[PDB]
Amino acid sequence: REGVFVSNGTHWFVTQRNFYEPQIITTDNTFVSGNCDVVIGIVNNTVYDPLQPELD
Amino acid sequence: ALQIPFPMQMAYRFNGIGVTQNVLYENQKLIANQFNSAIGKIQDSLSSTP
Repeated sequence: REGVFVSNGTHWFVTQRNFYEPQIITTDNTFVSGNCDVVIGIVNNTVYDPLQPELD
Repeated sequence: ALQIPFPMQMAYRFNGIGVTQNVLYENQKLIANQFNSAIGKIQDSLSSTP
């Protein structure tokens, strides 16, 4: 949504552009658009959703 | 000076004008073509303009 996908060698995070403050990639701070074969340079990773662990 | 891949830079600018950045990643090829053609017509225009 805002910021950049930044990887530190092994893990991917989202971070605001002007100051390093990495966060876990979750469904809340990212948005979806279409299937994942048209964009160039896309990578693979888990996008955790906080609703699954609660399992209400 | 902080280095950044050029398509991401242009995606930033798209947000700057209120267009969601996914719009750029889905038309990267087309956008690039339009830009190249425009730059090409610039020189001809300067030469043909009296």
